[PDB]
Parts: sequence; C-alpha cells; structure tokens
Amino acid sequence: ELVNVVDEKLGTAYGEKIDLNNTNIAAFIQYRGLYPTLAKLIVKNAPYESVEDVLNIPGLTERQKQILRENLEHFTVTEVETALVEGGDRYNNGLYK
Amino acid sequence: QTLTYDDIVGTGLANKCPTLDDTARGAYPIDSSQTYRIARLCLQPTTFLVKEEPKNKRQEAEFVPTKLVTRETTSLDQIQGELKVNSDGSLTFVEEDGIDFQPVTVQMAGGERIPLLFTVKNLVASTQPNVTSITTSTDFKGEFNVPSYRTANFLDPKGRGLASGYDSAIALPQAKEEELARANVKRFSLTKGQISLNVAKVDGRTGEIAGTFESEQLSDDDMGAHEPHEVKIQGVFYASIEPA
Amino acid sequence: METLKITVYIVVTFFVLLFVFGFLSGDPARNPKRKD
Amino acid sequence: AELTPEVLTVPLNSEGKTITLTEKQYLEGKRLFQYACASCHVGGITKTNPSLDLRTETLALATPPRDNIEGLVDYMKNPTTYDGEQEIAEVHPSLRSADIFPKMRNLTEKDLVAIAGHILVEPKILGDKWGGGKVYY
Amino acid sequence: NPMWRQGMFVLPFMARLGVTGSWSGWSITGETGIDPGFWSFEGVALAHIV
Amino acid sequence: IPEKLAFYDYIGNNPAKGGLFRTGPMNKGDGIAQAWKGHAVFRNKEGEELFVRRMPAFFESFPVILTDKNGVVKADIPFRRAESKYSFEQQGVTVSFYGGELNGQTFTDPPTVKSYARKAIFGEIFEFDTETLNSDGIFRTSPRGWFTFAHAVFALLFFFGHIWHGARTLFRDVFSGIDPELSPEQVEWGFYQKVGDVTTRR
Amino acid sequence: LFFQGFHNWTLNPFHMMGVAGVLGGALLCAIHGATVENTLFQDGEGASTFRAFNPTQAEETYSMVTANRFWSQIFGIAFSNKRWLHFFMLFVPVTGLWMSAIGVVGLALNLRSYDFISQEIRAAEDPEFETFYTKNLLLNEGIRAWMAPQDQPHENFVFPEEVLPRGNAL
Amino acid sequence: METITYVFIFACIIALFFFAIFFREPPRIT
Amino acid sequence: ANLWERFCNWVTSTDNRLYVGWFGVIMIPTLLAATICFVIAFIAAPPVDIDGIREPVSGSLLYGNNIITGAVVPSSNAIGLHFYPIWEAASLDEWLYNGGPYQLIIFHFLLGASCYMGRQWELSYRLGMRPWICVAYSAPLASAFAVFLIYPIGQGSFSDGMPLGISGTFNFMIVFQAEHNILMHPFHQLGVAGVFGGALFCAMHGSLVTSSLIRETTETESANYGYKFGQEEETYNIVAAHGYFGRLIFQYASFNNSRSLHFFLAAWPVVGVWFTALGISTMAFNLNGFNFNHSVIDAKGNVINTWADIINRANLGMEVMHERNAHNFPLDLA
Amino acid sequence: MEVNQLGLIATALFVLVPSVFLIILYVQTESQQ
Amino acid sequence: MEVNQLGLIATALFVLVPSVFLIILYVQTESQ
Ligand SMILES: CCCCCCCCCCCCCCCCCC(=O)OC[C@H](CO[C@@H]1O[C@H](CO[C@H]2O[C@H](CO)[C@H](O)[C@H](O)[C@H]2O)[C@H](O)[C@H](O)[C@H]1O)OC(=O)CCCCCCCCCCCCCCCCC
Ligand code: CLA
Ligand code: CLA
Ligand code: CLA
Ligand SMILES: CC(C)=CCC/C(C)=C/CC/C(C)=C/CC/C(C)=C/CC/C(C)=C/CC/C(C)=C/CC/C(C)=C/CC/C(C)=C/CC/C(C)=C/CC1=CC(=O)C(C)=C(C)C1=O
Ligand SMILES: CCCCCCCCCCCCCCCC(=O)OC[C@H](COP(=O)(O)OC[C@@H](O)CO)OC(=O)CCCCCCCCCCCCCCC
Ligand code: HEC
Ligand SMILES: CC1=C(/C=C/C(C)=C/C=C/C(C)=C/C=C/C=C(C)/C=C/C=C(C)/C=C/C2=C(C)CCCC2(C)C)C(C)(C)CCC1
Ligand code: OEY
Ligand SMILES: [Cl-]
Ligand SMILES: [Cl-]
Ligand SMILES: [Fe+2]
Repeated sequence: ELVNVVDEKLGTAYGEKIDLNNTNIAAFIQYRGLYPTLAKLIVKNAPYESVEDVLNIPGLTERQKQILRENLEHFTVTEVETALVEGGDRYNNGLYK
Repeated sequence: QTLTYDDIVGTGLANKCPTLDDTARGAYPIDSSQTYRIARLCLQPTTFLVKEEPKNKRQEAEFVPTKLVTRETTSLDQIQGELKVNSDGSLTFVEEDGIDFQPVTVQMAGGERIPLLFTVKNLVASTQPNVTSITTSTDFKGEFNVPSYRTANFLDPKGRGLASGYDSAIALPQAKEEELARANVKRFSLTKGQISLNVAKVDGRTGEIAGTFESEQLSDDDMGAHEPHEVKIQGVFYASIEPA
Repeated sequence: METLKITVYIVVTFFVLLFVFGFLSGDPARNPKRKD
Repeated sequence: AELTPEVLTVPLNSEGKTITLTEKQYLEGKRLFQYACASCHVGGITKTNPSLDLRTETLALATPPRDNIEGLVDYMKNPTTYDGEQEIAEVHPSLRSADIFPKMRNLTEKDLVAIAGHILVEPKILGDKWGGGKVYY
Repeated sequence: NPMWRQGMFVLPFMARLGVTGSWSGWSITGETGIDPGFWSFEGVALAHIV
Repeated sequence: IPEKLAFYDYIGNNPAKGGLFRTGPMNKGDGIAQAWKGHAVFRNKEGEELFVRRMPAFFESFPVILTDKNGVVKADIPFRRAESKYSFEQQGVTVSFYGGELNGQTFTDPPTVKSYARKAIFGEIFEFDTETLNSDGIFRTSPRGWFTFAHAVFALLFFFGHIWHGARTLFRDVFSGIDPELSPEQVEWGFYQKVGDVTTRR
Repeated sequence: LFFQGFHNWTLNPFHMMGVAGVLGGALLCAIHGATVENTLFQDGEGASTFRAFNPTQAEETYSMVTANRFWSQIFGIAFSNKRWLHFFMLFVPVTGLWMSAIGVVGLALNLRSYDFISQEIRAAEDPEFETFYTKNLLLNEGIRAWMAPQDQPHENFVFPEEVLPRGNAL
Repeated sequence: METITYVFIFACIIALFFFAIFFREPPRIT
Repeated sequence: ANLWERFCNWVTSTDNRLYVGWFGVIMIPTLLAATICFVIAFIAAPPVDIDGIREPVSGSLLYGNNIITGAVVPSSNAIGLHFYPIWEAASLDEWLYNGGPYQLIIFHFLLGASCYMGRQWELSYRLGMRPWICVAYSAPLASAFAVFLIYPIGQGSFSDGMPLGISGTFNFMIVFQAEHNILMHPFHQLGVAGVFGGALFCAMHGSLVTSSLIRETTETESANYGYKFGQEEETYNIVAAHGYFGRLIFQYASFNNSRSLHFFLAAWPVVGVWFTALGISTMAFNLNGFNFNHSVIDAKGNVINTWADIINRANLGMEVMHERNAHNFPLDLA
Repeated sequence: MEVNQLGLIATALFVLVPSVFLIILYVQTESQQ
Repeated sequence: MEVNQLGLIATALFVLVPSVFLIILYVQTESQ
C-alpha cells in the first residue's frame, strides 16, 4: 500500500515505449525526425487519450503527420504520473550524461 | 521616472509588490465583447499562521503566529493568465505562467521548523455574477494546486528517494524493514488550496488594481515522512489588466 | 537590532583607537636596551 | 593493436561508398578537433547540450543522416537541428558563420574531411567511452 | 501535562516570582508566540552561571 | 541440505564483516537465527535462472545485480530510475524457494521479489529473531575476529617491549647517562682504527 | 582514497591519534627550532649568528630562562626542563605512529570504526535528520561504486549506469 | 546523558587549564 | 604618572602573568567572542541551511550529535560572500537558520589570531629577544586563512569554507580532492614533506639529545632531574651525538653546529606548510593538481590506465555524490 | 538518541580510575616535602 | 530482571568516590 509509483510505472508500457503523457523529452531522440520540433509539440499538448490523438495536434504539416505515423508503434499513453510531470521534469529531469 | 535595478538592489523592495495611490477608488468596466488578460499578478505575503495540533478532541486548536527565517524570498510575481467573462457575468482568472511558487519555512514557538510551498499554481478564481465593473468591493475566490515541496529527484540524507536513490535503509542491512516503510518509500503528494482576493484600490485609467488576500494550504510532508500542518497566509496584492 | 549595531560599532571603534594611540605613544622606546 | 586501414576506413556518403583515411589524416583531424571543437565536444559529448552527442548511432538518426563524411562536412558548413527543421549557423560554429566564430576561418576543405574523419574513427577505438561521459572515464 | 507532572523542581520557583516564558516563544501559561526579553528561563539560568 | 551447512553459506557469519565498536554477540546484530527460509531461485520473464552477485567482504553496502550463468547482467535494482532498462519491473523477475521454511512458494509482486534479492547478496536466506535482544541489524564479527585482532595487536606491542628491555640489557651501564669524561677523541673520526676500541690509536 | 571509501579510516580514533602525533611533531619541531634561534646569546660580533657557536663549548647557546618567560606569558605554560623537552620530542611522534599502526591492524580484519549506530537508527527513521557524518558516507558510497570495477579487475564487477549512486545533474 | 557527559569532560579540561597556568609549579633558577 | 602613560605601562608591562600589549587589546575581546559563540553553538545551535537549498544540517550536541560529528556549520550558500552580522537579520531565529554564528566566529578568530602573531613579535621586543618566532607561526596562521577565508573568496561562498568540526573537516577535505585533485598537487606534496619531515626531525633531534644526556643521576631517579632550570652548562654532549649520527650515515651529513641544526628544525616544517597553505590558496582560484587522465594510450589509441586513472575513478565518486540535491546543471563550476 | 547504555559507566570509569591513581601519588608526594 | 540501569553507576560511584577519598588520606599519611 506504500508503493513507489515510479518503479510501479516501470512495469507498464512506460517501461518499454515513449509514453506521450509521462516520458522526458530527451527520449524523442531515439527515432528520427522527432526531435526537437515534434517532441516540443507532443509535450505541450500532452496529455493524450490514445496514441493516435497526436495526429490531431493543430498546425501539423503533412510531412510532420507522416513522421508521426512512421512511429506510432513506438509510442504509448498511460495515466499521467504527477511525480514525472510536476517541476517541469519532462523538459529537464536532472539527467544529463 | 521608474526606479532602476541599481536603485533597488539590496533594499528589499524587490520582494515588494507595487502599490496604488490611496486616492485610486475608481472602477474598471467590462465589455463582455472584449477579452482580457492579467498581465502581471503580484502576491506579497506579510503574515504566516500555523494550525496547532491540540492532542485531545473537542478543543480545536488555534492558528498561531510564526517567525519567518528564509528572509525576503516570499513573493509571487509576474503571474499571468486569461481573464474571461462567463454567462452570468462573473469573471474568472486562469493562471498560465509566472513565478507562482516560493518555498518558505517559518518557525513556531519551541523551534519546530514548518516549511511550505507558498503557491498559486494552476489558479482559477472567479467573482460574483453580474460584475460589469471591477470595483473597490469586488471579491475573487478560487482554488489552486499545491505540488510536493520536494520533487522526485530529491534524495534524503541517507540516499533514499522516489525517482532516484536507494529503496532501503542500507546502513541497517539486516534490520526488519517493516518498521521503516514510511521512511523508505517516498510519496509525491498533490493537494489543493483556497484563496480569496479582495479588491480595495482601483485606477480607472490604467487598469491596475490592488488589495488583500488570504489563502489556506498544507505545509511540507517530507515525501510522506510525517503529517502536514495547516497554514493560513495573509498579504497584499497587485494586478494589472489589459484588453488582450 | 539597531541598538546592538550601534553598541558594536562603538565597542570596536574604542579598541581600534586604543590600538592606534597605544602604538603612537613612543612604542620604539618601550624596549630594555635603547630608548627613543 | 594498432591504427590500421580497417579502422581508418569510414563511410563517405549514405550510398555506402567508403573512404580510407591515412594515419596522417587521422592525427590531422584529431588536432583540428581539439582546436575548433573540443571546448564543447571533448570525449564526443556536447557540454552545452548533453542530450545530443557524437556517437555514430546518434549521427545515423539525425536528419539528414550524419554518420558519413558528406553529412559531417555539410554540417560544418550549414548545421541544422537534429530533425533538420532549422538552420543554426547563428549559435553553432560553421563556415556559413565564420564571421562570428573566428576559428572556423582558416579551415580548408581538406581540413573538414580530417575533422569528420576523426569523429567517425574514434568511436571505433574507444567504443563506449566516445560520447559516454564521466561514467566511462 | 503541567510542570509538576514532569518532575520539575526549579521551574516553579522562577514561575512563582514572575518568570514564565522562554526565548523559544512559549509560556507556561499556554500562550504561544511571546517575547519575554532577557529575563526568560534561559537568561535567568545564564545569569546564575555568569 | 542440512540447515547447519546452509548457515555457513551466509556472510553474516563471515568474521570480516564486523566493526570495532559494534559490541557483543553476533546475535545482537542480525538477531537469533531461527530457520533457513529456503534457497531462492530468480527467474526473469523469459524463465532464465538469475544469480544475485554476492557481496564481497570489503563492502559495507553493495548493489543488487542479477546475472545469467554466462555472467551477463539481466536485471538490477536501479538507483536513477529515469533511464533504467534492467529493473525487476521491466524484466518481470520472480523468486521461487526450494527447501527450508518457504519450500515450494513463488512470489511475483516486484516489491517482495526485490526484498529477497536484497538478502540474496548475503548468501542463503534466514529468518531471525530481532526482538529478543533488540537487534540493531548490523553485522558483528565472531570470536575468530576478536581473538585474532587482540593477539595481533598485543604481539606488535610486545615487540616494543622486546626492543626496550633488550636495549636496557645491553646498555645498562649508560641507562642513567653517558660518561661525563668522554673525550672528543673517542668520538671524532680517524682517531681509532677500530671504532670505540682505544687500543688501536695511530 | 581506498581507505576512506571502504574503511572510513578518517573516523578511526587510532588514525586521529596518529594525526595529532605527526602534526604535533611538526609543531614541536618548528617551535623548538624557532625558539632557540630567537633566544640566542650574542657570542660573536657579526650579523650571522651561526659563526658564534663552538661544538665543544660547555656553555649553552640560547637562554632557557628567556625562552621560558616568553612562552609562559604568550601561551601560559612553557618548558622549564631541557631533558623533558627533548624527550617529549621523541615521545610525541613515535607514539602517534604506534597508535596508527594499531588501527591499521584492526583494518586487516575489516574491524573498522565505520559507523555510529545511534546515528543510523535516527536517520533511518527521520529523513529530516542530516549531519556531516551522514554526508561523508554518501561520499564513501560514491567512491566504492565508481572505483571498484577498475580498481579490483579480478572481481569482474559490472555496474550498469542505472545502479551507480549519483546526486542530481552530476 | 551523552550531552551531559561530553560537556562535563570539556569543562574539566578548561578548569585544568586554569590550574595549569595560575597554579603551576613555579620554575626556580639554578 | 599621567593617567594615559600609566595605562600604557600596564598594557606593555613585562610583569603581567599573561602579556597584554597593543596587539593584545584587539586579540582578547575578539578571541573571547569567537570562543564563547563557538562553545554555545557547538552545544545548542539549531540546524543550518549551509548549502542554501533549504536542507538544514544538524551540527550541535543537543540536536543529536556527538563529539566527532558535531560542528558549527558554515553560512548559507544563499548569502555567498555577503557580510551577515546579527543586526542584518530580522531575528536571531533567522540568523541561526542561515548560519550566522560561523561568520561571527571566523572573523573574530582570524582577527584575534592575527593579533596573536603580532603579540609574539611585541613581547619579543620588550624582552630583548630576536624577533622571528612569529614568522614561524605565520605558517599555521596562513593555513587557517586559506581554509576559512581565501578558499571561500575564490569559490564565492563561505558555505565552502572549512566546517568547524571533526567530520566537517573530513567532508571539506573529501570534496576538495574531487574538485581540485589536491594529492596530485605539488604544494600539498611539499606539505606532506614538510609535515612528515617535521615529525621525523622532531623524533631524531629528540632521540639524539636524549641519547647523549650526561650522567648526573642514579638508576632510581628520572634522568630529567639532571637538568636544573637556568644552569649555564649544556646538559648533553653534542660531539658524542654528532659522533654517533655521522657514523650511522656519514660524517658530513650530520650537524656539529647547534645553531644551524636548530635553524634547520625551524625552516623545514615552516616552509613546507607555507607551500601547502599556498596550495589551498591557489586552488581557491582553481589552479588544480596535475591531470594525467588518459595520458597513456596504445598504438591504436586505446586508453592504457595508470594509477592516475584509478585516482580519477574515486574522484568521480566523490564528485557525483557531494551536495547531492544542490546542482541543477551538468558542471559543478564552483 | 538510542545510545549504548554502558557507554556512560565505561566513560565514567575510564576517567575516574586512572585520574584517582595520579592524584593519590601526587598527594603523598607533597606530604614527603 | 527489569531493574533501574542507572543503579549500576549510582552503586559504582557510591563505592568508588568516598572510597577514593579515604585511600588518598591514608597514603599521604604513611609518607610523612
Ligand atoms: C574569562 C575572562 C574574560 C572576562 C569574561 C567576561 C564574562 C562575560 C561572559 C559573557 C557571557 C555571555 C553569555 C552568552 C551570551 C549570549 C546570550 C544571547 O545572545 O542572548 C540574547 C537574548 C536572546 O534573545 C532571544 O533569542 C532567541 C533564540 O532562540 C533560540 O534559542 C531557544 C533556546 O535558547 C530555542 O532553541 C529556539 O528554538 C532558538 O531559535 C529568540 O530568537 C528570541 O526571539 C530572542 O529574543 O536577547 C536578549 O533579549 C538580551 C538582550 C539583547 C536584546 C536587544 C537589546 C540589545 C542590547 C545590546 C546588548 C549589548 C551587549 C552588552 C555589550 C555592552 C558593552 C558595555
Ligand atoms: C583477548 C581478550 C579478549 C577477547 C578477545 C574477548 C572477546 C570477547 N568477549 Mg571478553 N572479556 C575479556 C577479554 C577478552 N574478550 C576480559 C579480560 C574481560 C573482563 C574485562 C571480558 C569481559 C567480557 C564480557 C563481560 C563480555 C565479553 C564479550 C566478548 C565478545 C565481544 C567483545 C566485544 O564487544 O569487544 C568490544 C571491544 C572493544 C570495544 C575494543 C576495546 C579496546 C579499547 C577501545 C582500546 C583502548 C585504547 C587506549 C585507551 C588507547 C590509548 C593509548 C595511548 C594513550 C598510549 C568477544 C567474543 C561479550 C559477549 O558477547 O559475551 C557473551 C560480553 O558481554 N567479554
Ligand atoms: C592532516 C592530514 C593527515 C595527517 C597528518 C596524516 C598522518 C598519518 N597518516 Mg593518514 N590520511 C589522511 C590524512 C592525514 N594523515 C586522510 C585524509 C586519509 C584518507 C583515509 C588518510 C589515509 C591514510 C592511510 C591509508 C594511512 C595513513 C597513515 C598515516 C600515518 C603515516 C605514517 C608515516 O610516517 O608513514 C611513512 C611510512 C613509514 C614511516 C614506513 C617506513 C618508512 C621507511 C623507513 C622509508 C625508508 C626510505 C628509504 C630509506 C629510501 C627512500 C628513498 C626513496 C624515496 C627513493 C600518519 C599517522 C598510514 C598509517 O596509519 O600507518 C600505520 C596509512 O597506511 N593515512
Ligand atoms: C598520509 C596522508 C596525508 C598527509 C600526511 C596529509 C597532510 C596534510 N594535509 Mg592532506 N589530504 C590527504 C592526505 C594527507 N594529508 C587526503 C587523502 C586528502 C583528500 C581527502 C587531503 C586533503 C587535504 C586538504 C583539502 C587539506 C589538507 C591539508 C593538509 C595539511 C594539514 C596540516 C596543516 O594544514 O597544518 C596547518 C596548520 C593549521 C591548520 C593550524 C592552525 C592553527 C591555528 C592558527 C590556531 C588554532 C587555535 C585552536 C583552535 C585552539 C588551541 C587552544 C587550546 C587551548 C585549545 C598537511 C600538510 C590542509 C592544508 O594544506 O591546509 C593549509 C588542507 O586544507 N589535505
Ligand atoms: C563545547 C564542546 C564540548 C566543544 C568541543 C570542541 C571539540 C570538537 C573538541 C574536540 C576535542 C578532540 C576530540 C580532540 C582530540 C585530539 C586527539 C586526537 C588526541 C590525541 C591523543 C593522543 C594521546 C595521541 C597520541 C599522540 C600524542 C602523544 C600527541 C601529543 C600532541 C602534543 C601535546 C604535542 C605538543 C604541542 C604543544 C602545543 C606544545 C607546545 C610546547 C611549548 C610550550 C613549547 C615552548 C618552548 C619551546 C622551546 O624550545 C623552549 C626552549 C621552551 C622553554 C619552551 O617553553
Ligand atoms: C591568552 C592566551 C593564552 C591562551 C590560553 C590557552 C592555555 C592552554 C594551554 C594548556 C594548559 C594545560 C597544559 C597542561 C600540562 C602542563 O602543565 O605542562 C607543563 C609542562 C611544563 O614542562 P616542564 O619542562 O616544566 O616539566 C618537566 C618536569 O617538571 C616534569 O617531569 O609543559 C610541558 O610539558 C609542555 C608540553 C605540554 C604541552 C601540552 C599542550 C596541549 C594543550 C592543548 C590540548 C587541549 C585539547 C583540549 C581539547 C578541548
Ligand atoms: C560550443 C560552443 C560548441 C562548439 C565549439 C561546437 N559545437 Fe557542435 N554542437 C553544439 C551544440 C549546442 C549542438 C546542438 C545543436 C542542436 O541541435 O541544438 C551541437 C551539435 C553538433 C553536432 C550534431 C550531433 C548530433 O547528434 O546530431 C555535430 C556533428 C557537431 N555539433 C559538430 C561540431 C564540430 C565538428 C565542431 C568543431 C568544428 C563543433 N561541433 C563545435 C555546440 C558546439
Ligand atoms: C548539578 C546538576 C547537574 C550536574 C552538573 C555537573 C556535572 C557539573 C559540572 C560542572 C563543572 C565540571 C564545572 C566546571 C568548572 C570549570 C571552571 C569554572 C573553569 C575555570 C576556568 C577559567 C577561569 C579560565 C581561566 C583562564 C583565563 C582567565 C585566562 C586565559 C587562561 C585561562 C583559560 C586558564 C546536571 C547537569 C546533571 C543536572 C542538573 C544539576
Ligand atoms: O564542491 Mn562542488 O563545487 Ca564547491 O560548490 Mn559547487 O558544489 Mn558546492 O557548495 Mn560546497 O561544493
Ligand atoms: Cl557533501
Ligand atoms: Cl547548479
Ligand atoms: Fe634542542
């Protein structure tokens, strides 16, 4: 009943995919064309009900809607974990090198 | 004729919200057609009160005063947000951005330090219906979010944290850990607070307003270590309106 | 607080001038062999 | 072990052509890299933005790809953000911007090859340490 | 939980004659946040040591 | 497996895990051993058998790393969570016990699994009575530890006694001071062919 | 550095007695050399005071009386007995090395003064409780995990990044 | 009780200082 | 007989059991003040937010500390190098949270200790002595200036001066090695040489004099009673001592002049400690110890590690852990 | 603080026993003179 | 048995302290 919510979220999809509601912005460098421009946009307009919701972000150029499709399979969405989004930790989570 | 940084540095006046002349008893009128944003909201605390815990039951402890020890570091300022008009004529400020939190530790009698995150993060605050003008009798009531005093990377003095750090009491390798679950597993609280802003000075020309506020919220719970104390804050405020 | 500050300023200045005038009072001449 | 043709052999372009640096070119580029770049890129990290590094697998995923000589030499002329969407000559040393980064002025075209040569050969000798950070010092 | 329950010997003699608060801000009368000046329990103690 | 043998295979009985001011009996530290719990077997989600890297005697604290028969790290308990790939939660580690008090039981919930992983680094896993002596949980050394320490320390101290009393035997005639009528000729160079022997004056 | 991270040797009172003897020796060495040099008798005419010693002279070459009065009045106590003084210069550094030898003997066996139990119990139960004692063990913990794989190659330590203890940002 | 002990030992040292200086055996010449 | 002249004669009198002097006029009050504040703080001060991150560190006995762990904690990083006397705080409670006691103690101690050195000159003048005992003391006084004042000036904060306690001292010297590689600095190496050398020569000189005491006593009494205070004759035989040490090594490596020998005893630890105090003072401006990380590589360019690279792995573990909550950006530039 | 209780008797004896020995020998020294 | 643990130190000094006083007085008597 005293869970560490961060650990317990490592045992959801959050632990295998980029979680559009929780993961830090630096993860968007693992796949191409996604950083920095789209990543910026994904995060401001978080959170998302389902993965495909990112295609309805207003302003997307068809080139950008293409790159997102090419990578829908690397995304997920789980419930927002406050501990991961508060403090602006999705832009800077204390980890550099 | 504005003051310059070098005029202010080291005086304390940087922690002080702007003031309105004691003659500014006007009103600012609201065209429901036009939109409006609050360009700058400044919240300056002056008094910090803590609820005692009276041991027994039917006594209900008092709010007691405290001493500030973290110096002139306390003001919220440069806050901004939408100012909307609803169906019934109320207005609602929605916070967006700004320096909308300051950590504060006050000291009760007997030495207990009570730290807290004085904040209006995500504030939403509305008026009575049928305003049609902001006056020296308008009242703004609302609620805001109080995240955890420490964020997730914060490592306690034995290396233990939530998003980082050890998960056990590593200097007691074969101690029974059921005693220490409270201290070993960190929690990120998220609670609400309530604020009231009372307008008492209005410049009809410039759109500026000013007055008093009272807010209630919870102190630091050291990531689940202990239980929070209740805290009431009083001070003064200043805000400037623009037709966005 | 303002009272304390004055007190300290006063106490300090006192010992300082004791020092400056102590050495301005023929200190080279306070020795056991040759005095001037 | 030693500095042999295999390790000195790097990709020229994305088609998959290859080019084989001389030892001389390798030491040339290492030198130029310390002179023009290491103040921010020692060890293959980026001190002013650690999220982006010089590991070959990062360069491969840049838009345009940059795990080859052509892509690297182009970047020293007209650098872009990682996705390719904005030119950034204004805040990154480049020939397009050598007016404001005075070190980039005396670099000749062959100089750029050697620099790009170094970046691509070094991961092959140091492995994980290149762009790894302090964890691998 | 008054003083006499806690084994206090000399505290009630300071209190008998007017000394009742502490530089910590409490007072044996229950009143919180109070400023006693020097002649608190602490200063009385200090002065017997000087 | 007899419990007496498994109890030997546990670092709390290692004499090199103690401390100079952690006083008393070993039981004052981890408690009074009551029962072998069983031998813990760790499997990832692929059903590979995983092996907790045991703690060496040098280390007051040690991290939790699981490996395969080939030595390859496959799970751990991460410190920094944000970029972790080997976590028990990601790798679905489980613990099954064979023998002992817990024989035939499998635990899957990650916090229980980790907790036994934290004990496995000490070797075999026992149940202890911590209340009876109010055990503080910190390893003490054994009588092997204390006897060795004390006798090594005395031995060294007694070497100085050897030296002292030996010096005092060979030099008793000057214990109270050198001769006051020693001439600088006995002591300056080239005076005597042999040092201190006065019969060899040139 | 090994002994700091693994043994917490600075916390060992047998090392502390070593430190007080080495530094005490160095103190005694400087202060006795400087006292003699500034209580010298004037036995020559020239400004180099060295010339004016004779190795064979029975007469002492500095004033024990003016040295004793000086230090009695500067420091409150001073030596009065030249034999005790020089024997004390023997005693102080010799003994400190002996005490540290004993400590290292303890460490042969991992019998460290590594922890204060009372501190650990409180800090485990009270996450607001921090001292320099707890801060130094974090540092010891940093040293152990970061240096061990390279320093003990035969242990094939493999510490993936996620397990390394690190503070924020660094 | 730890605190009382630490401070009592410290205070004994300061008193020893007092007697060591003002109540010393007074050095006598020759 | 004028009232001032009579005061001046008491101040400078050679007849006070403890010499006062013009230097003593500043020293006494400033040392009594630093002393009294320290004793009170060590025992009773509440915790101090040294690193300015609202994470107070408990230093005194009444807050759960012992003789080894207690300290007067340095003042808040939030203050940096600003002056912070009591009268600049809204209250003693604020002053205590932010670590005011430390500033009060160090400034008064540095002053009174400065005047201590000068007081040594002064009494030497009044007694007809040579003047330079004080030059010897400046080596330790310079050391105290480096860790309490110079190092904070160059790092920009008193939070980084040396704590006033036993474990705080070790904390200061651990972080120092991580940030400066001080063991690999040649001025710390000369300090070790000054300090080891000093202990060696102390034991040597002590054993050489002791070895050559002239027989003046029986077996049943201390050899120490063979010296009488103020006797004119030397109490040991210096040529017998030179005779033994010349042969233990060789003739010309041994002093037969007691003035050179004692001058040598003074110069060696003084000079070495000047250097190692200079080492702390120049590392205050971050001119650090030698850095040979990866200075050795093979024909291919593999790193071939040395002991320097091992040192660095331990420096790294110190680096990444110290002040674990206080850094938001990747380099610890101060 | 949860501290070793015999710490007190240990520290008290550690001081008193050797200290008393020294005092005994000082005082019977003064009485000789 | 759940006894008073300050009883040991109390008994100890009760014995030692007045005991020490008397030994001191006896020895300095024997030596004059
Ligand atoms: C050995 C040979 C040498 C000769 C020896 C000479 C012997 C002299 C020995 C000196 C003895 C000094 C003893 C230490 C003094 C420190 C007392 C202190 O700091 O005590 C000061 C007290 C303390 O005040 C209270 O201090 C408190 C501190 O609380 C702290 O302390 C509490 C318990 O102590 C709790 O722990 C609490 O949690 C913790 O925060 C609170 O902050 C209160 O708000 C605050 O009122 O102040 C007061 O009211 C007192 C008056 C000050 C009020 C302001 C008026 C200013 C007066 C100017 C003083 C001038 C000084 C005289 C010099 C003149 C020279 C001619
Ligand atoms: C070689 C001697 C020796 C050895 C090896 C042991 C070993 C042991 N005894 Mg036994 N014991 C001994 C002698 C010995 N004892 C003697 C002589 C007595 C009578 C005093 C006892 C009384 C005794 C009791 C009453 C108990 C033990 C117990 C124990 C166990 C735990 C001991 C412990 O916590 O150590 C603690 C050791 C230390 C803290 C180290 C002390 C060394 C000090 C710090 C050094 C002093 C330094 C000095 C002042 C430096 C200054 C020098 C300079 C100025 C010149 C262990 C098996 C305990 C047990 O578990 O039994 C069931 C128990 O309760 N022993
Ligand atoms: C103020 C700082 C300080 C001070 C003054 C000391 C002082 C001391 N330390 Mg500690 N130390 C410190 C800080 C400090 N330490 C810190 C911060 C740490 C980190 C934990 C350590 C870690 C540490 C360790 C790990 C050890 C010490 C040891 C010692 C002792 C060294 C004894 C000695 O003379 O060795 C010099 C060596 C000898 C005297 C042995 C034999 C010397 C022979 C005769 C040499 C002959 C030379 C030959 C003729 C040829 C020379 C020529 C050649 C160079 C070419 C001494 C008590 C040692 C110890 O305790 O010893 C038991 C030890 O091992 N220290
Ligand atoms: C065997 C290993 C060894 C050895 C021999 C040394 C030796 C030394 N170290 Mg190193 N050190 C080591 C390991 C070692 N260290 C390691 C492992 C590290 C990294 C962890 C360091 C890190 C390190 C740092 C960071 C520092 C040293 C310093 C020093 C010097 C300390 C002595 C000194 O400063 O005198 C100087 C003398 C004094 C400080 C005396 C001040 C005296 C004042 C003026 C009077 C005090 C009055 C007092 C309070 C009250 C007395 C009155 C009485 C009635 C109570 C010395 C040369 C220090 C240094 O160089 O400072 C300059 C220093 O800052 N070392
Ligand atoms: C409020 C509270 C409680 C605060 C507590 C504060 C605090 C933290 C205190 C901590 C105390 C603490 C733990 C200290 C521990 C120190 C410790 C490690 C103890 C060492 C123990 C020890 C027995 C170790 C063995 C090594 C040992 C024997 C070293 C001895 C060191 C020592 C005494 C050396 C001599 C130094 C000294 C200053 C002598 C000066 C001599 C002097 C007067 C010379 C003058 C002189 C010179 C001449 O040449 C001539 C001719 C004449 C005539 C003459 O006079
Ligand atoms: C105003 C400035 C004055 C500052 C005041 C400070 C004064 C304190 C000095 C020490 C007084 C006590 C000395 C007692 C002992 C005493 O009376 O000794 C007196 C003794 C006199 O020696 P003599 O040569 O006269 O004795 C020879 C024969 O008589 C003995 O057989 O001094 C020496 O032995 C010097 C070496 C002792 C040096 C030890 C000094 C270390 C003291 C500091 C350690 C304290 C740590 C405490 C931790 C909190
Ligand atoms: C600091 C002043 C720098 C200097 C000098 C050099 N570079 Fe750099 N580089 C810097 C930054 C901040 C960035 C990030 C740019 C962004 O996308 O916002 C970069 C990026 C690069 C890259 C791309 C790496 C990738 O993963 O895609 C390369 C290849 C690169 N820089 C090369 C490079 C060279 C060769 C330099 C010397 C001639 C050089 N840089 C200098 C910061 C700085
Ligand atoms: C009763 C009681 C108790 C107990 C207590 C005790 C234990 C006591 C102790 C006490 C003590 C133990 C005391 C002390 C004393 C000391 C002194 C008082 C000192 C003196 C000193 C001085 C005076 C100094 C001087 C000087 C000078 C002046 C100058 C310089 C030098 C010198 C420094 C030397 C308790 C708490 C439990 C409880 C309550 C009650
Ligand atoms: O060494 Mn690391 O560097 Ca000089 O500051 Mn940045 O951190 Mn912090 O305050 Mn003390 O310590
Ligand atoms: Cl730290
Ligand atoms: Cl930072
Ligand atoms: Fe000498």
